[PDB]
Amino acid sequence: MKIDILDKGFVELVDVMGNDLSAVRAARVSFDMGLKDEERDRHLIEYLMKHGHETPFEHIVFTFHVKAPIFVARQWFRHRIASYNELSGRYSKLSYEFYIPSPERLEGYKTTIPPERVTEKISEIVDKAYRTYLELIESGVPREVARIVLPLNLYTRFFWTVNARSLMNFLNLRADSHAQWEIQQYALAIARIFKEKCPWTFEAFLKYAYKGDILKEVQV
Amino acid sequence: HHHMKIDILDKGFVELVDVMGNDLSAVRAARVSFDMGLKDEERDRHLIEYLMKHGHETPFEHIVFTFHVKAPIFVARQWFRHRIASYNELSGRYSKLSYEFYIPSPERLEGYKTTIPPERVTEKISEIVDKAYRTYLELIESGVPREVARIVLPLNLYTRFFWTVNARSLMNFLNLRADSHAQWEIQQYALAIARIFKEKCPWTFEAFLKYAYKGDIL
Amino acid sequence: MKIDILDKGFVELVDVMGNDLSAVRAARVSFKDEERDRHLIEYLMKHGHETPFEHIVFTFHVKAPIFVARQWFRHRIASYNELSGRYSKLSYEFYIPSPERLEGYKTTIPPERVTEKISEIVDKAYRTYLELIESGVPREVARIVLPLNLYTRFFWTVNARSLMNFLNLRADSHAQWEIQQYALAIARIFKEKCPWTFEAFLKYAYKGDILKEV
Amino acid sequence: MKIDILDKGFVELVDVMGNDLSAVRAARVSFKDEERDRHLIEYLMKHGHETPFEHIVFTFHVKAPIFVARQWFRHRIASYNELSGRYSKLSYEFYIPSPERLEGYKTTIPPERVTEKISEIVDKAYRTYLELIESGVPREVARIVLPLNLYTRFFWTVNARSLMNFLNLRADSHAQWEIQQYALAIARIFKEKCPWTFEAFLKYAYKGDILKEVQV
Ligand SMILES: O=c1[nH]c(=O)n([C@H]2C[C@H](O)[C@@H](COP(=O)(O)O)O2)cc1F
Ligand SMILES: O=c1[nH]c(=O)n([C@H]2C[C@H](O)[C@@H](COP(=O)(O)O)O2)cc1F
Ligand SMILES: O=c1[nH]c(=O)n([C@H]2C[C@H](O)[C@@H](COP(=O)(O)O)O2)cc1F
Ligand SMILES: O=c1[nH]c(=O)n([C@H]2C[C@H](O)[C@@H](COP(=O)(O)O)O2)cc1F
Repeated sequence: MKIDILDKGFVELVDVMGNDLSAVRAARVSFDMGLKDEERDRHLIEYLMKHGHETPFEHIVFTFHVKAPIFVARQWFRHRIASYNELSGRYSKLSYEFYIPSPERLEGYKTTIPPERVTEKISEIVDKAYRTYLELIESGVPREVARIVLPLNLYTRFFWTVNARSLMNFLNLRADSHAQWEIQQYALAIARIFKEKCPWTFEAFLKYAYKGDILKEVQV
Repeated sequence: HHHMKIDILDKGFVELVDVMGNDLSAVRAARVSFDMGLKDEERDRHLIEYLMKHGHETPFEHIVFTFHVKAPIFVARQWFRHRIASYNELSGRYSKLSYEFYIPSPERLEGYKTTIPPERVTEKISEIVDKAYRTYLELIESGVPREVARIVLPLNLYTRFFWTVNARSLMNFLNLRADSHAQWEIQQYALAIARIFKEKCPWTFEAFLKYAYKGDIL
Repeated sequence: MKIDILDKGFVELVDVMGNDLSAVRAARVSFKDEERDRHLIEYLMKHGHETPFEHIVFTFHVKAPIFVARQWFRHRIASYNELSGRYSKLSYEFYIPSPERLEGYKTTIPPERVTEKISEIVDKAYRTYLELIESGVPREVARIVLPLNLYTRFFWTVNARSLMNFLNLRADSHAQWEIQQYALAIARIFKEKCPWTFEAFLKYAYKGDILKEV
Repeated sequence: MKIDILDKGFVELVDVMGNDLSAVRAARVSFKDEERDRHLIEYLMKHGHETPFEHIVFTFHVKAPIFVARQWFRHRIASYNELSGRYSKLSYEFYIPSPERLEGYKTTIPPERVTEKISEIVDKAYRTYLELIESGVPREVARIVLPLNLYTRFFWTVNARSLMNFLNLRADSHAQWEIQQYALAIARIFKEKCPWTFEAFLKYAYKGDILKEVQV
């Protein structure tokens, strides 16, 4: 499962541990019980969600491989209850890959210049900065220092391991109109994968705990 | 990474319920920083020892385990102090607890010259435990709320819980519990955890024991 | 500031860093007068912006029964240091519920009688403990016969945001009555040190019930 | 206490709870005696008993380039609040390495030339940013053309234990030079408020190299 986001980004599911039944089992232990039947365990997940019993969902875990603009990764990395490993700018020569907003991105705003022109000015800086970047490196300048001229729309990559509860906290904040449109798109891809792996939890989440808005109108 | 079970103490156990990833999971995560991926067994295994040597612990957070543990409360209280993990435990306020208590064996006193025979100690612990539990059943039978009746049950009462923890946090756990300074009872559980860890992540475990393990019993 | 809880417990403030203004200042980095500042706090509280409150921290000294502490310690976003039963000799102090504790419940055994059976078990258990210790049994082993109502003490450092999460879960009728009592005390001290943040909490974020009543 | 770092940054102490005795009170779980207390602090540090130190907490106000903040924010056991490029118009403040930053490296061009090149692109990027803003382009979007050396500001609340882990990782020759500088400033303030913990830290637990060199 690899979903393309923006012009060169993506969200890819690397691994997963457990499913909806992992949470049912975890929660049953409190009552010294185990699993029962579909409509029973399905009903439990709904009960847990509607009453704020979040811990059982911590037993479901995902590992994603994500490609995204640094300005997006900076917001993303603010989520502390998860694990990260990202491409290093001091240890690797960075690739010429930047997020160039589509002209449609400015749709809904009165601008003095045409969207196409905006798109042009951004690319201009990008090409100029990257050119400066390579020149510095070829001149013997350390990579960790040369990359400081690169803009925030530069694409980075990282692995993200997070449990289902933290993932839902993530969705409440990023799968929402108040978050920047760009990370909203990534949150959609995360939600789609989460739905595929934990349908019962996802549904119960949208129905009883989700606090954002976009997931109620969009599909998957 | 599907199933294993080890019995601890007289009625306890550590059972592996699930696992996500393996040694290569850490290799992949670490390589991303250099914009690379997996290489060969030789180079990849070399990286794991390299990470361990210089204390690059983040890559190992991508390896996750879920255990199902049965242990006495005094052990659980020590265990639960490890904050970077997830738990769900049997509830004394919601369910009727069973007559299961950890009774130390006479050998648990080996090295300690006691006034009364060790067997005597074992017997006296069983006695108090039996009395407390009978009082518990009596209060429950008489309508006393479960959450109140259980307060008379002793610390060696067995409890059960699910524990999800990543490899990095697991190694932190072993540095502290797989050590002669930790209480013997929890050392036993730590040894079982180490056995399952070793089985699921040979390279990581081996590198851990050789370059990072701080304890003295593994 | 100290508050007695149950029959022999307590919660006392040891230290605190910051106040309502600490949250205002931290949130002001993203982008005054009492009016504008307090309005900001209600604004942050209203919209779920919890991070600014993490810059206010408390340290409590708590005395409570182990069964209460076991629930309390499940709150991971905080720091703890508790008395050790394997290193020090344990004191003869247990929580004996008052007869009023079983109020509302129709029990075959009179509430006063229930209270007595608990004290009885506690007494016998503690004697066995001392008996074992004097026989040469190490403390870490002898203490396993002691009941869950044994009192313990610990230091608790927690930020305002985490404290509010604690109040949502423990200052509620669903939580066991015993810990509800401690949560009330915790809330009282929080109110004293952070009135604006506290008022805004009850008004827009607090999910429990008892703080709206008591 | 405010220490300047790099060319336009700084580390400033906003608040602090407790001192060395706070870890002592916590470890004993009670409530003085310098000899005893200091000995205990050393004992704890020597045998890996770090929890008592979580009871000492600092709040800093930091100004640093984004590439530095991105490394800094990787420290999860702490609290942050940072200036937002989505809601605020950003100021023309960037970190321009001095020619001295590249002394010790064989470059095919004079260090001053690297300074000029970095500053030129920075200047062009900012001008575009301003033109985009004036044009009505949203801030959250207009700022994506701004380079990684843009200065940001944030409040950082962290306990002494977590602060020591930060020092271990950042106050070390392996960490990028720029964050090393911030780590030194953090250490000085820490040493100022908790002299006993700091000395015990360097003596028994500190894993980095630089702090045993440059004093305070
Ligand atoms: O929607 C937002 N999400 C987010 O995570 N930040 C955090 C990320 C970073 O630490 C700092 C600056 O963010 P930005 O420039 O994107 O506004 O605040 C800010 C926002 F406005
Ligand atoms: O010394 C380093 N410190 C650090 O915190 N990172 C993290 C920060 C970020 O999440 C990603 C890219 O860092 P950078 O481009 O500065 O190398 O890895 C990388 C290093 F090499
Ligand atoms: O080896 C130990 N491990 C541990 O986790 N504690 C913590 C657990 C509990 O929260 C409190 C009292 O522990 P105990 O009575 O087992 O000594 O301190 C204490 C020890 F001595
Ligand atoms: O209201 C509760 N609060 C709580 O923190 N637990 C946790 C504490 C402990 O880890 C385990 C057993 O709790 P208890 O026996 O008090 O029900 O579950 C359980 C409850 F029912």
